[PDB]
Order: sequence, then structure tokens, then C-alpha cells
Amino acid sequence: TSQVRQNYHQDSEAAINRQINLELYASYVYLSMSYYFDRDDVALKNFAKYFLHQSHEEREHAEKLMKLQNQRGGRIFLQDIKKPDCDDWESGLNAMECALHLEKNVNQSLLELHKLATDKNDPHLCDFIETHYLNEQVKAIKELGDHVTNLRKMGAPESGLAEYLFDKHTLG
Amino acid sequence: TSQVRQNYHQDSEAAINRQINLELYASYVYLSMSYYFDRDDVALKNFAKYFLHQSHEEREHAEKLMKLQNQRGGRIFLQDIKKPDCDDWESGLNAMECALHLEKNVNQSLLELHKLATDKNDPHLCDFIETHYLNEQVKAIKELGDHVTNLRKMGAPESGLAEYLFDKHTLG
Amino acid sequence: TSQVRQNYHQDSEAAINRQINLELYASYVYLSMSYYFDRDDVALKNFAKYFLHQSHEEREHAEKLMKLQNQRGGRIFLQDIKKPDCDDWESGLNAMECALHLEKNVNQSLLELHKLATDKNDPHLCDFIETHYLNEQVKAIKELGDHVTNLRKMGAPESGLAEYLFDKHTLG
Amino acid sequence: TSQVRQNYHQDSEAAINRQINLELYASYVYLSMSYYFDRDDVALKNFAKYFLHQSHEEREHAEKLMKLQNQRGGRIFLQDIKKPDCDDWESGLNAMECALHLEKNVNQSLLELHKLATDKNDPHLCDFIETHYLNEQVKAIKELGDHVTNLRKMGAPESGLAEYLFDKHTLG
Amino acid sequence: TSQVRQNYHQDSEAAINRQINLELYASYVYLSMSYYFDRDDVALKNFAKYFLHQSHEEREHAEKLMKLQNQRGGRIFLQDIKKPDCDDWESGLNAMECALHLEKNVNQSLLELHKLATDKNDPHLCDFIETHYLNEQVKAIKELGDHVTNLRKMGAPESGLAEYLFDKHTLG
Amino acid sequence: TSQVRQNYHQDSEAAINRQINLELYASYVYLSMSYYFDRDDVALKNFAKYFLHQSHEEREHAEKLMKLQNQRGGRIFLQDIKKPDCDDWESGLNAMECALHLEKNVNQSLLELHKLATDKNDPHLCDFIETHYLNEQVKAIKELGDHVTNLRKMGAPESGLAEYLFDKHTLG
Ligand code: NA
Ligand code: NA
Ligand code: NA
Ligand code: NA
Ligand code: NA
Ligand code: NA
Ligand code: NA
Ligand code: NA
Ligand code: NA
Ligand code: NA
Ligand code: NA
Ligand code: NA
Ligand code: NA
Ligand code: NA
Ligand code: NA
Ligand code: NA
Ligand code: NA
Ligand code: NA
Ligand code: NA
Ligand code: NA
Ligand code: NA
Ligand code: NA
Ligand code: NA
Ligand code: NA
Ligand code: NA
Ligand code: NA
Ligand code: NA
Ligand code: NA
Ligand SMILES: [Zn+2]
Ligand SMILES: [Zn+2]
Ligand SMILES: [Zn+2]
Ligand SMILES: [Zn+2]
Ligand SMILES: [Zn+2]
Ligand SMILES: [Zn+2]
Ligand SMILES: [Zn+2]
Ligand SMILES: [Zn+2]
Ligand SMILES: [Zn+2]
Ligand SMILES: [Zn+2]
Ligand SMILES: [Zn+2]
Ligand SMILES: [Zn+2]
Ligand SMILES: [Zn+2]
Ligand SMILES: [Zn+2]
Ligand SMILES: [Zn+2]
Ligand SMILES: [Zn+2]
Ligand SMILES: [Zn+2]
Ligand SMILES: [Zn+2]
Ligand SMILES: [Zn+2]
Ligand SMILES: [Zn+2]
Ligand SMILES: [Zn+2]
Ligand SMILES: [Zn+2]
Ligand SMILES: [Zn+2]
Ligand SMILES: [Zn+2]
Ligand SMILES: [Zn+2]
Ligand SMILES: [Zn+2]
Ligand SMILES: [Zn+2]
Ligand SMILES: [Zn+2]
Ligand SMILES: [Zn+2]
Ligand SMILES: [Zn+2]
Ligand SMILES: [Zn+2]
Ligand SMILES: [Zn+2]
Ligand SMILES: [Zn+2]
Ligand SMILES: [Zn+2]
Ligand SMILES: [Zn+2]
Ligand SMILES: [Zn+2]
Ligand SMILES: [Zn+2]
Ligand SMILES: [Zn+2]
Ligand SMILES: [Zn+2]
Ligand SMILES: [Zn+2]
Ligand SMILES: [Zn+2]
Ligand SMILES: [Zn+2]
Ligand SMILES: [Zn+2]
Ligand SMILES: [Zn+2]
Ligand SMILES: [Zn+2]
Ligand SMILES: [Zn+2]
Ligand SMILES: [Zn+2]
Ligand SMILES: [Zn+2]
Ligand SMILES: [Zn+2]
Ligand SMILES: [Zn+2]
Ligand SMILES: [Zn+2]
Ligand SMILES: [Zn+2]
Ligand SMILES: [Zn+2]
Ligand SMILES: [Zn+2]
Ligand SMILES: [Zn+2]
Ligand SMILES: [Zn+2]
Ligand SMILES: [Zn+2]
Ligand SMILES: [Zn+2]
Ligand SMILES: [Zn+2]
Ligand SMILES: [Zn+2]
Ligand SMILES: [Zn+2]
Ligand SMILES: [Zn+2]
Ligand SMILES: [Zn+2]
Ligand SMILES: [Zn+2]
Ligand SMILES: [Zn+2]
Ligand SMILES: [Zn+2]
Ligand SMILES: [Zn+2]
Ligand SMILES: [Zn+2]
Repeated sequence: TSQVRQNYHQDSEAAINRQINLELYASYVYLSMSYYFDRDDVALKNFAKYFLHQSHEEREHAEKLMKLQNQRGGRIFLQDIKKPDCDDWESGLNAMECALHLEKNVNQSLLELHKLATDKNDPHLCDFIETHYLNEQVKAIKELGDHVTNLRKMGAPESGLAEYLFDKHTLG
Repeated sequence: TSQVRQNYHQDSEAAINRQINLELYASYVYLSMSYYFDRDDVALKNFAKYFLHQSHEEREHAEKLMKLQNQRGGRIFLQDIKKPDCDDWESGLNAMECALHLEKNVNQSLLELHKLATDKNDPHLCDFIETHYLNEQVKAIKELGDHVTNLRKMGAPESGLAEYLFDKHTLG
Repeated sequence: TSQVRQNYHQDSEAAINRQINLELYASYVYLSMSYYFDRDDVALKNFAKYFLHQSHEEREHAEKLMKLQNQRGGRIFLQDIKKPDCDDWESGLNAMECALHLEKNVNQSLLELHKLATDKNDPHLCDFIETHYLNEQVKAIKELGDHVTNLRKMGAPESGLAEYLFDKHTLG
Repeated sequence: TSQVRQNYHQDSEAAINRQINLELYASYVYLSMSYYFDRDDVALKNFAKYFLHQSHEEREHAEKLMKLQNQRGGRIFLQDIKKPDCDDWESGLNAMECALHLEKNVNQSLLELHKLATDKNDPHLCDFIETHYLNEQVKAIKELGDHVTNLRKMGAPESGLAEYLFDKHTLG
Repeated sequence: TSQVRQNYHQDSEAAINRQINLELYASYVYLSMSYYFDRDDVALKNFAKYFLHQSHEEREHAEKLMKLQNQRGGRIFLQDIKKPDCDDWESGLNAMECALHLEKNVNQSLLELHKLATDKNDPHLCDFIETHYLNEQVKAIKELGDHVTNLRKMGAPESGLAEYLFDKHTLG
Repeated sequence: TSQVRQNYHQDSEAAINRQINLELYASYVYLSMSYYFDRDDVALKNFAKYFLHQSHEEREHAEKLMKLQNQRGGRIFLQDIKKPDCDDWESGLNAMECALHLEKNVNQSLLELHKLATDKNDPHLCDFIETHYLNEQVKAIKELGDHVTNLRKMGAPESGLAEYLFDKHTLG
């Protein structure tokens, strides 16, 4: 047992390791999306920039969870980072919809983590999740939903002009 | 169902709409108080300034709740903003006591909202309430209680000199 | 009778109270419109910003009328602020058309107020209306008419691209 | 009953008074440690500085709890501040281990306080504890654990060179 | 015996430990007074500020005595810090009178300490007391006497207006 | 075939995808090492900082290879990022030796990549490897070899003082 460990349940430690893997996976998904839009036959530089920024953000989320794991005296156990579901993300609208799906999945995982911390009476972990992850997820989901709405209303994916102008005016 | 909606109960959405109305109502009450003290036969400019500032603050609280409602994918339903209970607020001390009563009512509504969010296992909403409303209410109630105490100790409302000097030295 | 009251007819005082309510109502309508465009399934941030600014402006108009009421020695009597006619404003073009209708209604009320002040030989009130409200209404109506014209010419509401680009280039 | 008191249980008020005493006690313990390292036969100035800073920090924690007690309308009841368990803290490593023990005791008290506030449905008090005390305790415990680990690995307390160099390089 | 000890009598060392406790006690008394005036039913913020400043000053006095004890090679022995005589200080005037009584008690203790240092032919300790404590006590006593005189002359404690205006104009 | 593809062999494209995976793997290894040294029972903050910096650098190397793949008209195919070989890196010296082994492995992969590009007569790819990767690997290997030499000469891993002072003076 770690000399710093106090009120930190083994179930919570395991769930934090699972969340670390999920954040690293999300980072990898966004990296794949970013370099899809960097292809010469897609060529939407601001979509590429948007998703690269998200990928770096998800890496930061993972590192904050690793820092928490050490702060509480749990032990980090890393796992394989699985490859993303797609190599070809088909369009800006499809990538935004996949990102929305992924962010809602990550949010569900975080809500389950909060439920576990509540059940184990770990208010520090509950506060950590609420303070650093829950509103970040709500904001990310709202932003992605807005992007999806605008792309659809503009005529994406059938209108390449729609994605070009969205790339310029919203993501630029 | 909104594409962004996740873990947002219909009861919580309804209670947020009720709180929006309550904040707009509080804004209206403070506006009435402010312009009562702007009357030529009352003529306490810093009481008027104090309550105008509170009115603008309550409008901001309402707008933050509307923003939350959209962030979570709920739908804003506005209602009539009822007129304040008084047209004549009788004195600075009476207006401060009415404001204290109103802030404790709003606080009770927020505590009921927090209880509902806890019962529906919505930690994001609980965190939103705690972070942006609960300590604001506690601070507002403590400030109003202090003002009431000082006005009473100075001899208000029978001493017009008391309210004049309080207007100058505490609210100025 | 107020010690400051001079040449201020009771009919004028009543009409000023009615105008105060109308300005607060207009503020509420614009607030509703603003947060309609903040929805994730509408997602036009600059429409939302435009109407929020108008809502704050209408609150300022109401407060200037309350200040006038006290300056002249009349007494403010507040009434319920009725809810806006719509919860769903359907599109940027429809909201702009409703705003144009509302501003022309407010202008008609102000012209009736000016007629009353003229009939009661209250040149200070006539000057107040002309100086602070009449050209503001004419400018607001012309601006809204311009917005409606451009949205229609661009193909709104059927073209979501039209409202997206109007949001970006005119309202942004 | 205080005019500001709302949703503040007498048990919570009593537990806050107990925590105030515990924070003042911790401040006294750290003060004793600091001036132990200021002795001419110990002479570790940066250990002395470290513990003096902690003592002032614990005084600040106590004052924030007193401020909370008044904000909620509870009444502060002070008790004797008991003397620290030791006059002679024997070594830098022993003092760091005693500080780690003390911080884990204070953390346990704060977790019991949070459990009580949760049981009494006082979300403002829960938020106060989480926001201002729980992560502070986790960070303090992790820091002390790190210091203990490094001192042990360097050969303290048998190596006076170890504590000298730790004083210079980590605490300086 | 400490390697630095020279011309430092054991009686002087004991009396310095007693003075350390007395200064810490005075700090605690002032802390209690400060947060009495922070209550919502007392609400005199500048009285609260005044006594908080005095409390921090008394902590500094205690720390300077601890530093002296180590400089001379004596050993600090801490004792319990007894709780203050009152929880409720009843009024600004009563608190100022209690503070005057406390400062005269501390001054008497310091004069006895000086007499002891003179009797033991310890000129360094005599100089320390004269330089850092005696005129500080005389100035504090004169200031408190002035405050008491002004509060009484203004009509305190029966006049709440008196304490309000003293809080504003003398302590603000 | 990509419209930009010229003199880019399918074997080279495959080897670039393999190198992308190897760089991401190296980033993950360094991340694991970094947070090993962040544990409370290891507590070497500058080792942790060193390896975190290396992890971010390896992510940058991977992204530059992905950028190259798109510049040449090849297609990125991502694979699973395998977990690092160790969860516990045992000591600063052992982690530095593992890092040296890993960097020499990555260097061997890059030399094989250069041999392939030479065999396929792809001077742009050869230049890319030489310019951005080969001297970076040589410098990294020399730096790690220096660190290993110094840690061994200082007495690591048996001397915890050795790793403490190396952490302070070389990595700090
Ligand atoms: Na996954
Ligand atoms: Na999903
Ligand atoms: Na989805
Ligand atoms: Na879900
Ligand atoms: Na109401
Ligand atoms: Na009058
Ligand atoms: Na109430
Ligand atoms: Na009340
Ligand atoms: Na209540
Ligand atoms: Na109306
Ligand atoms: Na939708
Ligand atoms: Na109209
Ligand atoms: Na119209
Ligand atoms: Na008309
Ligand atoms: Na204790
Ligand atoms: Na010695
Ligand atoms: Na403990
Ligand atoms: Na311990
Ligand atoms: Na415990
Ligand atoms: Na005493
Ligand atoms: Na005395
Ligand atoms: Na006295
Ligand atoms: Na005496
Ligand atoms: Na590998
Ligand atoms: Na350990
Ligand atoms: Na190797
Ligand atoms: Na090697
Ligand atoms: Na080799
Ligand atoms: Zn351990
Ligand atoms: Zn994330
Ligand atoms: Zn971060
Ligand atoms: Zn740890
Ligand atoms: Zn473990
Ligand atoms: Zn593992
Ligand atoms: Zn995927
Ligand atoms: Zn494609
Ligand atoms: Zn906890
Ligand atoms: Zn936390
Ligand atoms: Zn919807
Ligand atoms: Zn409010
Ligand atoms: Zn706000
Ligand atoms: Zn929405
Ligand atoms: Zn709904
Ligand atoms: Zn409605
Ligand atoms: Zn009312
Ligand atoms: Zn009146
Ligand atoms: Zn939630
Ligand atoms: Zn939240
Ligand atoms: Zn009047
Ligand atoms: Zn938004
Ligand atoms: Zn208007
Ligand atoms: Zn104005
Ligand atoms: Zn008036
Ligand atoms: Zn009237
Ligand atoms: Zn009315
Ligand atoms: Zn309407
Ligand atoms: Zn609609
Ligand atoms: Zn006139
Ligand atoms: Zn005029
Ligand atoms: Zn124009
Ligand atoms: Zn355009
Ligand atoms: Zn009370
Ligand atoms: Zn503390
Ligand atoms: Zn503080
Ligand atoms: Zn109080
Ligand atoms: Zn009480
Ligand atoms: Zn007591
Ligand atoms: Zn102790
Ligand atoms: Zn010792
Ligand atoms: Zn509460
Ligand atoms: Zn909570
Ligand atoms: Zn709180
Ligand atoms: Zn000694
Ligand atoms: Zn206060
Ligand atoms: Zn003193
Ligand atoms: Zn000092
Ligand atoms: Zn000494
Ligand atoms: Zn001694
Ligand atoms: Zn003792
Ligand atoms: Zn006392
Ligand atoms: Zn009292
Ligand atoms: Zn001497
Ligand atoms: Zn001296
Ligand atoms: Zn004087
Ligand atoms: Zn292609
Ligand atoms: Zn590399
Ligand atoms: Zn790069
Ligand atoms: Zn390409
Ligand atoms: Zn290909
Ligand atoms: Zn693949
Ligand atoms: Zn490995
Ligand atoms: Zn290990
Ligand atoms: Zn080439
Ligand atoms: Zn060459
Ligand atoms: Zn090249
Ligand atoms: Zn050294």
C-alpha cells in the first residue's frame, strides 16, 4: 500500500486506468481524423487543425488522469491503444458525427466513473471528475453538435462548397 | 431528442425552466426597488445603485441557466415575469429585508434543484449549481443580513439620518 | 403630488408606464430569440449575439423611461412582463421579420405617446421622445428591413447556406 | 436563529468548530517543527522555512472555516489549542513523517465532515469542503510522501549529509 | 548545554517560554474578537479587520520570542493555548476595553521579564525586550485607550450609530 | 493513385507506416517512464520531466512522418500502439538504459528505412530521413549514453543519493 493512499478504492483505481486508456484512444482517433483531412484528395486544412488540437487535448486529459492516479497512491497500468475504427473518415460531416459519438461515449464512461466514486464515498475523486472532465465533455458535445447542425444545414456532405466554406468560416 | 442530450432528465429540464423564471422575477424585483430609491421623495442614490446592480446580476444568472439548458439539449420555455409584490418599498431597511427574504427563497429553490439533480444522478448539473449559484446565494444572503443588521443598529427606518449615512458610507 | 411635478399630466404618466412595460416585453422577446439561435439544432451564434444585444438595449430603453418617470414626479407602476408569442422562432429570417414587426409596433406606441404629449402641451416629454426614441426606432426598423431583404435575396429560409453566410458576413 | 441561516444543521456547525480547532492545532504543530529546525544543534534553515510556511497555511485554513461558520449563520466556539506531541522532532525525516501522519489525520477529519454534510443534504458545505480542502490535502500528502521517499532513499536520518543536501536542493 | 549559550539563565529561558505562550494566547483572543465582529448580527467589518491584524501581529511577537530563545541557546517548550475568556464580545467598545486590559497584562508580564533579565545581568535580553516589545506595548495601550475614549464619548455601546461611524471613520 | 504521387514506392509507403507506429510506441514508452518517476515511492521529478519531454518529442516525430506520407501521396494506415514492456521501470538508471535500448532500436529501423529508400532510388525520402531523423537519433543516443555513464559512475542504482543528485544537477 502506498504511503499516500487514503480513501482510494481499488475499483476506483481500476476505473481510472480504464479512463486513461479511453482518453489515449480518443487522442489516437482524433489524430487519424486530422491527417485524413491533410490528404491531397481531401485538403481541408482547418478540419485537420481542429482535430489535431482535439488530439493534443485528449492526450492532456489522459496525463491529468495519470497524475491523479499517482496523487492518490494508485498505480498506473497501461494497455494497448487500439487503432481507430476507420482509416477513411469520408467527409468533414462524417468525421464530426463520429467525434460527437466518441465524445458521448467518453462522457458516458466519465458518468459511470462518477457513479462509482459516489458509491465508494470518494468525494475528492468526484470533485476531480466534475471539475476537470464533466463540463469539458458537455462543452465538447455541444460544440460538435453545433458543427454537425451547421454542416447539415449547409448541404454537406454532398456540397463540397459547404465543407469548404465551413472549413474557412467556422474552423478557420 | 437533441443530439447533444445525455443524462438530462425531463424533470431537471423543467426545474431549470422554473429557475430561469425565478431569476428573471428576482431581476424585476430589484429593478423596482432601485427605481423606488430614485424617487424624489426617497432620494437615496446609492440604494438605487445597489439594487440596479443586483437586478443586472439576476439577469445574468437567468442567462447562464438558459445557456445551460441549451448546452444539455433541453428546451427553454419562458413564462410571464410576474410583477413585484410592492410598488412602494417604504424604506431602505424594508427593501433590504425584502431582498433578504427573496434571496433566501431563491436559495431554497436552488437547493431543491440540487436535490433533484442528485436524485436523478446528474453530477454535471449538481456541479453547475454548486459552482455558479450556491455560494453566490450564501454570499448574497450574508451581505444582506449584514446590511439589515447595520441599518437596524443605526436606528432605521425611524432615523432618516441612519439611512442617509448608510447610503453614503456602506453603499457609496 | 410630487414636489417636482410640473406640467406632467396623469395621462402622460400612465402612457409612460405602458411604454415601460412594452420595452421590457421587447427585451424579453429578443432574449427568447437569442437563445433560440443558441440551440444545438439551430446553432447560429451571431444571430444569438445580435438578439442578445437588442435585448440588453431594450432593457436600457425601459430604464430610461423609468428614470424619466421619476424626473417628472410621476410614479412607476410595473406590470407583468408577458411571455413572448413564440418559443420556436423557426429561422433567422422569421426571427428578423418578427423583430421588424415588433419594432414597428413599439414605434407606433411611441408615436401615440408623442401625440399625447403634444395634446397635453408637454414639450419636455415630446423632446424626450424625439431625442431618445424616435430616431432609434427608425434606425432599428431600417436595419431590420435591410436584414430581411438580404436574407430573402440570398434564399433564406430554404437555403441554410444563406443563413450561415449571413450569420458570418453581416452579423459577424 | 441567525437571520442568514438556511439548511445548516447543528451537527454540521459543531463539526466545523471541531475542524477549526484541528486546523489551529496543525498550525501549532508546524510552528513547533519549524523552530526545532532553527535550533543551533539542528540548523536546517530550509526545513524551518518549509514548516513555518505550512504553519501559516494552516492558520489560513482555520480562518476560512471561521469565515464559513459566520457565512452560514453558525456560531464559532473556540477551544484550547493543545500543545504538539513532541518538543524534539529528532530529524528532518522524522518531522516529515509526523507531518504526513498529521495531514492524513486532517484529511480523515475532512472526509468525515464531507460525509456529514452529504448526510444532512448540505451541498454548499460539501462544495466548500471539496473546493477548498480536499485537493489541498491530497496535494499536501503527496508532497510529504515524496519528501519522505527522497529522504529515505538518500540515507536519512543516519546520513546528516542526506538531510543537509535535501535541505539545500529540495527545500531551498 | 548549547554550544551558543552564554550568560543565559535558566530562569530567563523559562520566562521566555511563558511569554511565548502569552503572545500566542493574545493572538487567539484577537482572532476570536475579529470573527465576533464578522458575525451577521454584529457586522462591523473594520473592527473585524482591526482585530485580525492584531492577531497576526501577536503571532509575529511570539515567533520573535521563539527566535530569541534559539539564538541564546535556550530550548522552546510549548504549552496549550487556552481558549479566550469570551465567545461573545458584546460590542465594539467592550472588545476594545478587553483588548486594553489584555495589552496591559502583556505589558506587566514584559516588565516582569525585564526585571528578571536585569536581576540576572543579561543586558542582551534587556535590550531585546526594550527594543522590540516595551514601546510596542506602550503604543498599543495608548491606541486602545484612545479608541475607548472616542467610543465612549460618541455614545457607545448604546448608540449603534456610534460604533458604525467609529468603524467607518477611525478603523476604516 | 494519388494525383501528387511520384517516385514513391509502395514498399516505402509501408515502411513509413511501420515507422509511424514505432514512433507512437516510443512516445508511449516514455510516457510510462515519466509517470513511473512521478510515483510517491520514486519521486524523481526531473526524471519525470525528462521522459515526458521525450514522449512529446516522439509524438512530434510520428506526426512529421504522417505529414510526409500525405505529402508524397501515400496513405496512412494506423495500427494498435502496443503497451510498454514494463509498468515498473525500477530506477532512473534502468529507465535510462531502457531508453538507450529503445533509441538504438528506433535508429536501426530508420537505417533500414534509409536503405530501402536508397534501393528504390527515392532521394527525397532519403533526404527526409537524414535531415529530420538520423542526427536526432545519434544525438539522443549519445545523450542517453552520457546519462547512463554518469549514473553508473555515481553509484546508481544502489545509491539513492546518486539518483537524487543526478536528478537535481543534470536533469534539473
Ligand atoms: Na476504447
Ligand atoms: Na456515443
Ligand atoms: Na452521437
Ligand atoms: Na449514455
Ligand atoms: Na416567482
Ligand atoms: Na416630498
Ligand atoms: Na425566504
Ligand atoms: Na428573511
Ligand atoms: Na428554507
Ligand atoms: Na406587450
Ligand atoms: Na439535430
Ligand atoms: Na407591427
Ligand atoms: Na413588419
Ligand atoms: Na402604424
Ligand atoms: Na487535535
Ligand atoms: Na552542539
Ligand atoms: Na494519520
Ligand atoms: Na502516515
Ligand atoms: Na483514514
Ligand atoms: Na494566558
Ligand atoms: Na490588565
Ligand atoms: Na484596562
Ligand atoms: Na501593572
Ligand atoms: Na514496437
Ligand atoms: Na513508500
Ligand atoms: Na537496441
Ligand atoms: Na543499448
Ligand atoms: Na543495430
Ligand atoms: Zn508505494
Ligand atoms: Zn477527454
Ligand atoms: Zn492538463
Ligand atoms: Zn503515488
Ligand atoms: Zn495499487
Ligand atoms: Zn500494464
Ligand atoms: Zn474510432
Ligand atoms: Zn475519402
Ligand atoms: Zn476522497
Ligand atoms: Zn478533487
Ligand atoms: Zn434538437
Ligand atoms: Zn440569482
Ligand atoms: Zn454570467
Ligand atoms: Zn441545445
Ligand atoms: Zn426538451
Ligand atoms: Zn413557453
Ligand atoms: Zn416581490
Ligand atoms: Zn415610500
Ligand atoms: Zn450529468
Ligand atoms: Zn458542471
Ligand atoms: Zn412625492
Ligand atoms: Zn454553444
Ligand atoms: Zn426600445
Ligand atoms: Zn440609457
Ligand atoms: Zn420622483
Ligand atoms: Zn403619480
Ligand atoms: Zn404596479
Ligand atoms: Zn412575441
Ligand atoms: Zn426550429
Ligand atoms: Zn413640459
Ligand atoms: Zn426633453
Ligand atoms: Zn441603412
Ligand atoms: Zn463566403
Ligand atoms: Zn444572530
Ligand atoms: Zn489544513
Ligand atoms: Zn484563505
Ligand atoms: Zn453570521
Ligand atoms: Zn448557533
Ligand atoms: Zn468556546
Ligand atoms: Zn503533534
Ligand atoms: Zn534533536
Ligand atoms: Zn446548503
Ligand atoms: Zn457532489
Ligand atoms: Zn460552497
Ligand atoms: Zn544543543
Ligand atoms: Zn461578511
Ligand atoms: Zn504582543
Ligand atoms: Zn517579527
Ligand atoms: Zn539554539
Ligand atoms: Zn535548555
Ligand atoms: Zn512542552
Ligand atoms: Zn480572553
Ligand atoms: Zn453580541
Ligand atoms: Zn547578555
Ligand atoms: Zn538585544
Ligand atoms: Zn496617540
Ligand atoms: Zn487520392
Ligand atoms: Zn523518434
Ligand atoms: Zn515536428
Ligand atoms: Zn496526400
Ligand atoms: Zn496508397
Ligand atoms: Zn489501419
Ligand atoms: Zn517498452
Ligand atoms: Zn520501483
Ligand atoms: Zn524522390
Ligand atoms: Zn545521399
Ligand atoms: Zn527531403
Ligand atoms: Zn550537491
